[PDB]
Amino acid sequence: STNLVKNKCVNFNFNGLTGTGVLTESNKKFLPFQQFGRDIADTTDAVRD
Amino acid sequence: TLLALHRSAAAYYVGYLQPRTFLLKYNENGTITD
Repeated sequence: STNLVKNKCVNFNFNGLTGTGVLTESNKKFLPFQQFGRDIADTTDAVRD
Repeated sequence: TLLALHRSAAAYYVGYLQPRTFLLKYNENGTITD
């Protein structure tokens, strides 16, 4: 692993989930049973590290 | 079902589940409301 950086366009391997983008702080509410998120049509919209 | 029947008569409901399709609604907090 490495260290994570926010609000800069990076590439990320979150537990085998490979994607690209800008990470920032989310006002959404994950319940503890949740593992990750998606919003519409299998695009991971939020992730808890 | 297992009871802690004290040495001295309890109510519950059981239904059987069936395969079919559903439409579920989520609110803001990621939970089910309808």
